[PDB]
Amino acid sequence: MHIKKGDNVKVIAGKDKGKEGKVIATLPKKDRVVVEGVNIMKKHQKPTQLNPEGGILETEAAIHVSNVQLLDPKTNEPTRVGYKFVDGKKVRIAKKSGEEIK
Amino acid sequence: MKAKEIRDLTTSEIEEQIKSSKEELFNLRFQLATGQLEETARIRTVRKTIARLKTVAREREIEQS
Amino acid sequence: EARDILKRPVITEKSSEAMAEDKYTFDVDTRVNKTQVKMAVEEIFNVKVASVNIMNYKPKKKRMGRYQGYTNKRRKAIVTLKEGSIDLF
Amino acid sequence: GKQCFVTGRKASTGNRRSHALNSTKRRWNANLQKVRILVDGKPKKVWVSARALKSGKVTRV
RNA sequence: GAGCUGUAAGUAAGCUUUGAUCCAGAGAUUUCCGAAUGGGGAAACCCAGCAUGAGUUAUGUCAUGUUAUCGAUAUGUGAAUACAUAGCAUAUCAGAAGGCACACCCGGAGAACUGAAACAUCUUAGUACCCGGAGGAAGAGAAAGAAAAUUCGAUUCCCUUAGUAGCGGCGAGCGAAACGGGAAGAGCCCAAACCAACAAGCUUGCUUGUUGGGGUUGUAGGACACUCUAUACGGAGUUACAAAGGACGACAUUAGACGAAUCAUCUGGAAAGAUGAAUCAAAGAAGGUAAUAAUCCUGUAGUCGAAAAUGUUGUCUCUCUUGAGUGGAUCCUGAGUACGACGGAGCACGUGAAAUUCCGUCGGAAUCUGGGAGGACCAUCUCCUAAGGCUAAAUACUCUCUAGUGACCGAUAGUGAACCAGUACCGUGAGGGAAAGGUGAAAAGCACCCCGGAAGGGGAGUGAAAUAGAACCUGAAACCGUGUGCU
RNA sequence: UGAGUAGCGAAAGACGGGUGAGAAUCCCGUCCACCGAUUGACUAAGGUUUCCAGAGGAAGGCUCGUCCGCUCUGGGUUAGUCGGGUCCUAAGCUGAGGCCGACAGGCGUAGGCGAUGGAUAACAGGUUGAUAUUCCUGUACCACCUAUAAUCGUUUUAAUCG
RNA sequence: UAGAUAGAAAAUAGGUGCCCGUACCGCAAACCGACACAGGUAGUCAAGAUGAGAAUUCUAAGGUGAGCGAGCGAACUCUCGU
Ligand SMILES: [Mg+2]
Ligand SMILES: [Mg+2]
Ligand SMILES: [Mg+2]
Ligand SMILES: [Mg+2]
Ligand SMILES: [Mg+2]
Ligand SMILES: [Mg+2]
Ligand SMILES: [Mg+2]
Ligand SMILES: [Mg+2]
Ligand SMILES: [Mg+2]
Ligand SMILES: [Mg+2]
Ligand SMILES: [Mg+2]
Ligand SMILES: [Mg+2]
Ligand SMILES: [Mg+2]
Ligand SMILES: [Mg+2]
Ligand SMILES: [Mg+2]
Ligand SMILES: [Mg+2]
Ligand SMILES: [Mg+2]
Ligand SMILES: [Mg+2]
Ligand SMILES: [Mg+2]
Ligand SMILES: [Mg+2]
Ligand SMILES: [Mg+2]
Ligand SMILES: [Mg+2]
Ligand SMILES: [Mg+2]
Ligand SMILES: [Mg+2]
Ligand SMILES: [Mg+2]
Ligand SMILES: [Mg+2]
Ligand SMILES: [Mg+2]
Ligand SMILES: [Mg+2]
Ligand SMILES: [Mg+2]
Ligand SMILES: [Mg+2]
Ligand SMILES: [Mg+2]
Ligand SMILES: [Mg+2]
Ligand SMILES: [Mg+2]
Ligand SMILES: [Mg+2]
Repeated sequence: MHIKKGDNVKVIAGKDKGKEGKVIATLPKKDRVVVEGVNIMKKHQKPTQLNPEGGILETEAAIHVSNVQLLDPKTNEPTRVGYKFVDGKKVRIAKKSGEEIK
Repeated sequence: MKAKEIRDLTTSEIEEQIKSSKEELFNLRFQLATGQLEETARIRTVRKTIARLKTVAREREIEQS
Repeated sequence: EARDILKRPVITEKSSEAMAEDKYTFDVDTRVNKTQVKMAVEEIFNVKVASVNIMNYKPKKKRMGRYQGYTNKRRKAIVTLKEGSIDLF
Repeated sequence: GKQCFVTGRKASTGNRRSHALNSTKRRWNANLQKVRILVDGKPKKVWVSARALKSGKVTRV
């Protein structure tokens, strides 16, 4: 996927449209990503499980990867990504500024 | 153990390594049966090591011909 | 090939009683004979084997959900030691 | 599996026909005869058709 | 190029930028049954011989290799029976076997219901079924052809001729071909005469046989004699025309890489919708994304890419190889053949006036001044040159793979099978043969409280919705209940 | 719909005490009754885990169910001598070559296979929840192997094998 | 017997001896009958009283009370007694 674990991304679709966060996990086989503070779900946790204390746990649920967009390193605007070859190595380039992302 | 180290080894050394790996695998299976094996991934690791040793030995006895 | 002849020890109430009598129970390769089992035991555990009894167990029907199948057939040997002992633990 | 050893002459199939042109299957068999000839330089009793035997073209020995 | 140890969640233990998983080429391993092949056997099992080896004091036990039958080629031995012929024994062989794509091809053998308003000739039909043999195609094929002019020039296939000419209890029905228009095209090798070498009979005459050369036909050709021409100059080639290779190059297939361009607000759980203003386009195919997206993702147009294997090709190499003319003295030019009679069959053609072609049985030619054909037959004329062989393409089909398409189906449809289906189930067996799809955008799959043994429920909570809570989208009708206005 | 209708598949139960949310139906006890050339004890086919222990009560069980040949979990079958194979053959099957036959294939010799028959060495006791002529105890027997051997033989043999 | 070969072994001691089956039902609720079905299923053992007996009736060894019951005690049907 064009998004990678550790990237700083902007949500462009969903309830959290406009939020920014860090990509903390990816699911390549589902085309999904997990972004901090985004898509919070309240799951009913049984205290009877291996964890003694239970209740309602709040955690990020995965979002479809086409709903997050990389932020331009210079302008901090959402941008699509291209690829260059520098000394035979692929480099991700922001299509708005042309700068290397990572 | 990987194929590069195995290829560094000599044929007699490969045979001895196969013997010791088989003994280790057997001991692991016995521990698993008696319920004393927590590190279950060791079984697969040793099995694949044995497979690699045999693969290299077969390569050598093929290139000899 | 001894380590292939012997597959695993059998740990059950009946097997523990046998162990009290100096009889050790193993699941063995379904193709081997009593003599091969004796030789494998003597090679692996450095004991002297007094005798070997052996028996076969049919595949047993087993169910999981809507899927019907069978367990593997088994060959089980009971090795009576003449000299020495085997520690399975 | 019966045929002339020399020529392969063998039976054929066709129809017996009545005066009302009813048809029934029949065979025409070769006129085979068991004769001793030279096969691979050795005598051997084989089936040979009368026509293959005609005019002494086959040596009986 | 950052995750991964399948469905398939879980837990556990682990792996991975020192490049996992994953994708493609190549290789290694690949138990047992099965043609199954050491022998046996109620498939997936049992029991051996031999050699070598492991182990034991030794036996018992084990490992590896090998041992079926038939065929062919060699070697040895060799009966009745002398000679040697059966036979027997050994060795070699990537020799055969068996399977299937319910297709297409060729061949052996070959129905019936049925139609004829009954039925026998006839039809169904040389169809179905069975059997054998293949091949990627097969079959056919370079005139003993078609014809009747200014003749054409192998075969196959399409159009047309034409439902014509004909066949037919002249009933039902069966039903051409040549010409003309097209696809595709390609031509060749033997037998014989004769020559040389070798071997047997030993006229040790020259007869026979083998090998090589020579030769291939209708405008008659060839041998034979003679005259030119060349020892690969040229020409040809593994698709026939003889048969194996090698080097280099190109292209293609089997993974991949890059790849333009959108923001805002409104509604809403969510925007791709609406509104406003922009942008790309050799890209407005398509799918996905929380509703309907050229510009969010995967892609598309376009361009690039291969360590390795495979395929098709080009050039070199390699291999093979003479090519024409004149003469008419002699010689050759496919025999139990052609053909005839009888009995069948096949020809659109049912025996007919029945040519043309095959089979069984019996009889049985001619030899270039020859022989066959032009639908009985004869004459004349005309066209051919049988009784030997080979041959690509145009044609048939689809188990399969790749990329696509549809005024084709949309869960009683479409495959029997959207789903763990040739399953469950039924049958001794051959064989017959189902039913069964949908939570939600996300599992966020209902913490906690309460009645209950549980099931089940009421709250609470998640969610836009639970009135989406597990065969969980919608939820008709039959049918079953509770309440009630009028009766 | 018929309809809460027909049926609930040969029979003798009663009570007490347990267990349980719940008991005519489960467990234990006493009494009673039934079969007893047998409803008892073995065992060949056939079935194929139904066997044992613990747990369960949706469905199956013609009622009920706390129970079960049901469901879950984990167990259980031990052989030189028992039966079969490493022995034999019968009917029958198969069948190298062979004979026959459009194909397919049929028949058949030698040879094989093939028990329902022939041959063939282990008995008593004890023991578990579940195996026992199989495990254990005691005491046997059969074949083979190795070492030592009273004794006999030592190349026409003469002991020995056959 | 044809053949074979220097060696043979009464005894003593020690050792070796594989594969398959083995559970459970088996006149049955586990087999054949679609059923926890009044049918069918080879062979073996089979005590006492009575008796000719493996008949008869009652018992033993051993097993069993049958997978709907409670009442009532009409017609009618069935099976039985007078
Ligand atoms: Mg046993
Ligand atoms: Mg075999
Ligand atoms: Mg008719
Ligand atoms: Mg009619
Ligand atoms: Mg052809
Ligand atoms: Mg008439
Ligand atoms: Mg002419
Ligand atoms: Mg060629
Ligand atoms: Mg891209
Ligand atoms: Mg794009
Ligand atoms: Mg928008
Ligand atoms: Mg005729
Ligand atoms: Mg004519
Ligand atoms: Mg003629
Ligand atoms: Mg004419
Ligand atoms: Mg062709
Ligand atoms: Mg529907
Ligand atoms: Mg369907
Ligand atoms: Mg269907
Ligand atoms: Mg619904
Ligand atoms: Mg009532
Ligand atoms: Mg009524
Ligand atoms: Mg009534
Ligand atoms: Mg009633
Ligand atoms: Mg009853
Ligand atoms: Mg039980
Ligand atoms: Mg009930
Ligand atoms: Mg044969
Ligand atoms: Mg018997
Ligand atoms: Mg028992
Ligand atoms: Mg038993
Ligand atoms: Mg038993
Ligand atoms: Mg009877
Ligand atoms: Mg009686």
